[PDB]
Amino acid sequence: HHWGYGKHNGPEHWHKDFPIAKGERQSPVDIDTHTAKYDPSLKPLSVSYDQATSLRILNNGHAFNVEFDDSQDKAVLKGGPLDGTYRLIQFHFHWGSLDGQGSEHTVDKKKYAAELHLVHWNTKYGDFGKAVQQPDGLAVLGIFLKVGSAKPGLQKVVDVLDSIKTKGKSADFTNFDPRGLLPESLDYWTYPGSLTTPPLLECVTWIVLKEPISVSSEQVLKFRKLNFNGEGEPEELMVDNWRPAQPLKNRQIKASFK
Ligand SMILES: COC(=O)c1ccc(SCc2ccccc2)c(S(N)(=O)=O)c1
Ligand SMILES: [Zn+2]
Repeated sequence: HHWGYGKHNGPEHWHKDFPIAKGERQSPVDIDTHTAKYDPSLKPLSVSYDQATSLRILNNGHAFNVEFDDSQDKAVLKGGPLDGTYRLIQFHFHWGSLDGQGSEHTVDKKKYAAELHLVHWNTKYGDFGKAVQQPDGLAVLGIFLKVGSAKPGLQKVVDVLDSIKTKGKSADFTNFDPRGLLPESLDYWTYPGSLTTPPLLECVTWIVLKEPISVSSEQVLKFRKLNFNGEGEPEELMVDNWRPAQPLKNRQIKASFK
């Protein structure tokens, strides 16, 4: 009886195994755009993905991870609200059963069709496992997806999904360039929070871009053909793998823009 997003093991149950679920800096949150404070001290975000080396794509049972070689300083996030240098380890998405839901963060209560998370760890902690034990261990860049025109830079991901339909399947996935998933503007909101799946560790500086990217109805439909179940089990479509907004508590969301 492990955690998931099904009818009996979903987000409202997670606190029983992971009491940090009811903690002081949980994610995601609703971003109240009127209450977010412009912070002129924030720097432009620096996203340096020119030498990113993707390796593999994995159906992890909850979403799919596109994994990067993070054994050298290649693909890094810095600047913005961050001190030092964070290295890209993987990206994944969260999405809905319908276009009107699927994002984890919300903007003035608006839910997007999906949300991309590029996960990076702080190089001062040496590796990902040590970084997640620290309050400034991770930086996750969050990008909203809306349904409209296709994103040509997403198609290589969508095309490989039929090869990893079920939990625990992986496929080689080299030479994928995550710069093709970025919107034009790097204006962002930022706040201190958590992983959004167990173990829900409070180790993330969230950086959520204001401008969504557009993907086509066909691209998102292919996400919804994935399965939460293993091969040779009855089909459980991989949809609605998003955690809802959590209480903001004693936190301020800062904006990089006025
Ligand atoms: C459906 O979502 C996922 O499948 C998923 C998978 C990994 C991660 S971050 C890496 C990680 C490693 C080990 C344990 C937890 C998280 C996240 S998130 N939203 O917290 O960034 C979400
Ligand atoms: Zn995520």
